[PDB]
Amino acid sequence: GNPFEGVQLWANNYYRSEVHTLAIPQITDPALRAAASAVAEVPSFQWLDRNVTVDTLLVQTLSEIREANQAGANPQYAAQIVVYDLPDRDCAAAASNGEWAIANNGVNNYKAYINRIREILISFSDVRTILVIEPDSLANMVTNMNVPKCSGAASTYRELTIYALKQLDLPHVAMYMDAGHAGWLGWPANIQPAAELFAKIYEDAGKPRAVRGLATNVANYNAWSVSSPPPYTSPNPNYDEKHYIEAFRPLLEARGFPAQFIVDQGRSGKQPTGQKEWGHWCNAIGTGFGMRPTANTGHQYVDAFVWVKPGGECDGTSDTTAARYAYHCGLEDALKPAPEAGQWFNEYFIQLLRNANPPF
Ligand SMILES: OC[C@H]1CNC[C@@H](O)[C@@H]1O[C@@H]1O[C@H](CO)[C@@H](O)[C@H](O)[C@H]1O
Ligand SMILES: OC[C@H]1CNC[C@@H](O)[C@@H]1O[C@@H]1O[C@H](CO)[C@@H](O)[C@H](O)[C@H]1O
Ligand SMILES: *[C@@H]1O[C@H](CO)[C@@H](O)[C@H](O)[C@H]1NC(C)=O
Ligand SMILES: [Ca+2]
Ligand SMILES: [Ca+2]
Repeated sequence: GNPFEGVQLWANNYYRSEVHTLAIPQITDPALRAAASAVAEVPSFQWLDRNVTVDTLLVQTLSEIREANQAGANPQYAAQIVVYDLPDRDCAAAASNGEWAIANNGVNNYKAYINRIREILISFSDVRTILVIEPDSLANMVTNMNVPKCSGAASTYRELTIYALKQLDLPHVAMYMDAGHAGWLGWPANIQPAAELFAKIYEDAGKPRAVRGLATNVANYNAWSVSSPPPYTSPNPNYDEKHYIEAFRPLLEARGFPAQFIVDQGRSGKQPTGQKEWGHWCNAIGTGFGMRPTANTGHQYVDAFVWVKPGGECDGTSDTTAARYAYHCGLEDALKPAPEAGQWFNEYFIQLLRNANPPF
């Protein structure tokens, strides 16, 4: 039942175009240019981070996959898409604040966005589609109820999550709900409360067939499995994603949710990282491209290692005067100067390339 089995993963043209139009013209070294071109072919998730992406980038990518598959691709290609446009998005940090606000028609806007995505996916029932649903949202509901914007958004996040899970429960779709990372929900105190929250949402959505499990480490830098805990992980015993998942799955399973996992490794190649504290998430120094996307995980509970966050796309601006400035992005272990979240950050791309493991 692994939705990553029996397909290959399509590398999308948005990221390929970033690398060829924004990155490569800035690289002169012949070997580095060639390595950059190779990264552009690694199949990372495409993000529906703005409403305008639905009718443009989603439809174009599904059209291109259809065309490649009709031309005889073997194995057939599958799409990898992130749904990331909740109103009052990114409730615990300014950096990825979205286009919609709950107080300004955000619920209606989001339900329409989900409905349009559904319409598109139904029309592309010939393209196997793997979705990650709303990075950070439910993890914020576990740990950030002390933050007024998160507390105020919780009931809306819950309603809209259940809406998405039901609406996008289509026969050719597999969904993974975002579930934080080892250094967030994997702390032993947070992990049972997290299991309870995720299992109840699953139950309240009616246990949709298409919900395959959870995504972890999205846009973070954790190791899958290292023998020695990186110093910044102390004193969390769940110091890597393998520890987190092996602790988390039994808890979820006892509560009726036999979740399979995908694990982001797109910025996990260099361990330990240059994070001075584990909570430093923004444009972290000392990181590299990590293990390539694969279903060959060597672990029963892990469907795939994936590249969810596309390395080179910024985590947040370092401009202290900007509306979306988060103090995390101005720290000494954040690469600077950095552009707005989601925009291309070429010096970061080069860092990831230099530190890539396996190398390009
Ligand atoms: O309060 C949120 C913290 C808790 N500690 C872990 C830290 O990662 C988390 O911050 C979020 O980190 C994710 C990436 O893992 C970011 O995408 C969020 O923007 C940030 O709030
Ligand atoms: O992980 C979700 C957000 C919030 N914090 C980490 C950061 O990297 C991420 O930003 C989003 O990244 C995606 C993929 O690059 C972009 O589409 C978004 O514009 C951006 O906000
Ligand atoms: C979102 O995009 C759709 C087309 O996909 C459009 O009809 C709708 O008006 C847009 N939503 C908002 C709130 O602008
Ligand atoms: Ca397997
Ligand atoms: Ca290696």
